[PDB]
Amino acid sequence: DAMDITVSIPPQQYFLEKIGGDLVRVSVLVPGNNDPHTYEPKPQQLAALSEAEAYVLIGLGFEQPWLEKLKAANANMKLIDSAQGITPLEMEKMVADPHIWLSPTLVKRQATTIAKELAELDPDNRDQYEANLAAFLAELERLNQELGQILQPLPQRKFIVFHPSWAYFARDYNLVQIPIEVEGQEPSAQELKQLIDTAKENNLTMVFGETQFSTKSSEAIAAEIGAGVELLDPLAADWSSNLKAVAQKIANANS
Ligand SMILES: [Zn+2]
Repeated sequence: DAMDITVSIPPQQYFLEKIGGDLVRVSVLVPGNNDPHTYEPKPQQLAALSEAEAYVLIGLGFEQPWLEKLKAANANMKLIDSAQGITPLEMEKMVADPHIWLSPTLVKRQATTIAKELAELDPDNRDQYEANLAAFLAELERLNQELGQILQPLPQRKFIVFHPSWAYFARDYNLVQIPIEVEGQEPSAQELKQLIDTAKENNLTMVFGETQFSTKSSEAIAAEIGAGVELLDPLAADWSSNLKAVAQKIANANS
């Protein structure tokens, strides 16, 4: 009975569960502990794709590397581009920043696009997808207000992270994300120092790393500038509670 849908990353399963509930059965391509930017789908996964009725793309080029392989594995599945209508930020002007799933504001748009496409695929349950969408959009506004309350009073708006997956989140809440990685690469020995000074000159209290990437340089920086080390997980499946934990971590660090 349920529609088989595959999504790219764990957070999307959260969005799909909220929008589809029991009407969909979700599979996920990228493991929560892998760097999605260098992930290559496994043969057993491409085979399983033949069962899929639809595939939900983050879009903005996020899936560019696997796109041809997904289409060849299943030519009948609908590709849902969840980034439709969204104006992206650029990562050094080469391309769009694809981390739109960490902005509650932009997720409202992704959710609307997804529900609209699912209702086209499964017209008989259109009313349920619409009601489920409405429930999820209201939850998103409430989450947005909650995150804004946690972050608006910070005098320190800057935070250092290893991998820059938080540019949209940061724009939403007026934070400044200072990344350690450069062009998907570990910092130079010089850059590391420069980054260390930057961090010293701003009195930063904590350095964040991400589970999917080595925290080696975040740890070295923290040891050198007198800070602690915390993990932020941009791929957490428990999306809403993870975002609140992220905001609290940032608030605790600038406090
Ligand atoms: Zn990323």
